[PDB]
Amino acid sequence: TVTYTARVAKARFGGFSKLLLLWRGSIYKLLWRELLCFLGLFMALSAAYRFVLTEEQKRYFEKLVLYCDRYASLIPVSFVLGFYVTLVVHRWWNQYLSMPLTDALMCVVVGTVHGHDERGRLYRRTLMRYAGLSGVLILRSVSTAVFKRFPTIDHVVEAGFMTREERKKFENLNSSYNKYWVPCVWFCNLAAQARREGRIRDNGAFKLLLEELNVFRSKCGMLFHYDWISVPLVYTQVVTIAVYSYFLACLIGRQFLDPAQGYKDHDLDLCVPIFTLLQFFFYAGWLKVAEQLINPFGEDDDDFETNFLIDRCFQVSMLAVDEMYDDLAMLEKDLYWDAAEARAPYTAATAFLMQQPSFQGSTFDI
Amino acid sequence: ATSASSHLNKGIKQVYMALPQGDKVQAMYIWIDGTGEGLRCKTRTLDSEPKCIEELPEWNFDGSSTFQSEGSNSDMYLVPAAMFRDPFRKDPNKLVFCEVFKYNRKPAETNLRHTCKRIMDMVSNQRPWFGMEQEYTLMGTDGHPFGWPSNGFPGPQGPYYCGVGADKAYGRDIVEAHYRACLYAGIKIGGTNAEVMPAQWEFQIGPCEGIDMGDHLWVARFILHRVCEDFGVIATFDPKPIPGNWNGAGCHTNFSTKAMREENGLKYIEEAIEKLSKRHQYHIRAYDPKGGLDNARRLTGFHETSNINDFSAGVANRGASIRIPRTVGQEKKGYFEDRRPSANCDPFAVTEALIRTCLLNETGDEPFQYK
Ligand SMILES: [Ca+2]
Ligand SMILES: [Cl-]
Ligand SMILES: [Mn+2]
Ligand SMILES: [Mn+2]
Repeated sequence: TVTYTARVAKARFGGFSKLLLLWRGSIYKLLWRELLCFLGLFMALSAAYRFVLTEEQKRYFEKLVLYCDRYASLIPVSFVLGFYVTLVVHRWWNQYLSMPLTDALMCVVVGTVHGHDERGRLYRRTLMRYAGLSGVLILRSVSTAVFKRFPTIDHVVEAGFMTREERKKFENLNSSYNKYWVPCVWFCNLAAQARREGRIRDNGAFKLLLEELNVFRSKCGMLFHYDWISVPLVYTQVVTIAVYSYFLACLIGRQFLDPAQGYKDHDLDLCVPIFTLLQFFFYAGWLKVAEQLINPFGEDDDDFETNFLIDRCFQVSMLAVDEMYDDLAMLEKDLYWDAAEARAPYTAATAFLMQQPSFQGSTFDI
Repeated sequence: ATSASSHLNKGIKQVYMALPQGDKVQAMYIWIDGTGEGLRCKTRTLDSEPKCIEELPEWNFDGSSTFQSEGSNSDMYLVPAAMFRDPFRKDPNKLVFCEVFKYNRKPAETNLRHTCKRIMDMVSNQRPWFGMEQEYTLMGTDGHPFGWPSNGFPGPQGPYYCGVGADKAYGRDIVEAHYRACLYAGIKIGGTNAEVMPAQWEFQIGPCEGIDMGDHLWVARFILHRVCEDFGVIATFDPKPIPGNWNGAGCHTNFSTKAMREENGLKYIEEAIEKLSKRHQYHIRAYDPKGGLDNARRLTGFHETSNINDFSAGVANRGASIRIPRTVGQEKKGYFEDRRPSANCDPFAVTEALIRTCLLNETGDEPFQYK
């Protein structure tokens, strides 16, 4: 992922303009090869027209240039691009929201699975490790970077996510389908065992744990669904054909004709179609947005950082359920115990922007 | 008079039993001692709930303390045979009924299940079904029946059979607790009634297939003893607890095969009974833990019993050795009831004798070897 929200915190004079100077995850890094290809074909065709072609053939070539320029439609391709890219962006954001995150699970576990002893600590750590393991399994199924990090289940075992005995139980299961759901079933069994053993004190807490487990598992299933069910291939081919047809039309129809013929709208030759190159940037980059977001778990610069999320979730969940279990500072009175109003101070840098009348409603200025 | 243990505050025990026990599981190992009629038990802690009987470890005990061995090699071995849920400790704790083996892994003298299982496996295709009506008498710790006047007798028999009211049924609390405890444990208990003798009761076990009859009845007996121990009274299976015009306790055994249950199965019922007609003495010896002396006090032919010395069979004959139920006669199929076995009989001995005589066509005064 390429984060630039710090740069665009305000609508400045040169806000979006300086974003064109970035390289990592930029339009240039995605297009420059197609840009050089389009420029190469355009320059080769222009050179052939200027030198190689006969005078007789040049009249036919320029008539074909006029014909190809008449059918260069830039408006209709904008519709198919807008709709297709909007669908791809919707899928991309929903895919990000489906990342297996264990924050809800860690909060429930640390608040419901009890015991300062070795067994309670084993319960909490193993409950969160099961969710981490199912996250790792689904992500290595869907993400190329995680797969290269965990090429085999042996890599998962050496990483500490799954144990030797859990590995034997995992491989002995007779199923031809992806087994990312297995640690979730293990989580359900372990939660039921903890409730039976009294580690979970109340019936509500067990229900809350299974509700939060099914939310986590549904996110894993949703990542599998997005991975399996692509954007329909026919629609992707339609947008690609529209864009490539328009650019093939622009390659010939926008060729610089000899001004000596005096054809209208073609009485100039700048030997570089800079406005056609700007249109190429526009439409080719608009397609490149979808081409980068269509599978957001690849190795694009703007693709999701799945390995970082795995590491963060594992470390934070272990910290929260093990070192932070029932480890609280003693209850004491805050700065505003005796104060009628509870208001924090402002720094010298924020006071002169703040201290303004508080909004009470639209109807109170009558 | 109830025992000193029954006078300890039950409230207190409950408070301890309400504690969550955690990850450890209790297994109570139950076995038959050297009298062939007494049950012994002890408990071990397991790391986890066993999923089946196969997960339970073998255990051991001192046979010299159970009338089962003497001298140096008195260590005996317990091999789990049937598992049940523990009604005294609740899930996930278990009752483990075990076979007993000597130090050299030979079956113990009161281990009748070892041979009984082999016989049942031989006739497995015929699918023998059993049912036993276990009669028992509740007694105070003084050896007098529960509820009876001190050193005296209640009114004559007549109102007590299936009776209700404080003057008709004695110790129904024990009967209700036992019935529930058996249902919770997974015992195939079919019903209960108050018997003709006051403080005498009965529970039905079955239908059970093959070796399951002995396991279910023995564990049902154990639960009754353990339930009676809680109330501070004694359950006796003595075939004649009180001399005179007071009913004996029997264990009436119902028997049927796949052939007898099928349409026109009465012909196979009659064939089995005429085979039983020729082996009355062999069955009387097997139907009692001490060779038929206890059942001599019960089988007098007077109180709805038959004569121990004479065999008789008939349809709807309460006084016969073997009874064909009236409905079974009408439907021409079903089961027949052997009314000979004593209340303190070993079900492994009873079921094995019925299969040997009726299904394996065994004859003579000794059981066949290897068949
Ligand atoms: Ca991508
Ligand atoms: Cl014990
Ligand atoms: Mn009866
Ligand atoms: Mn009967």
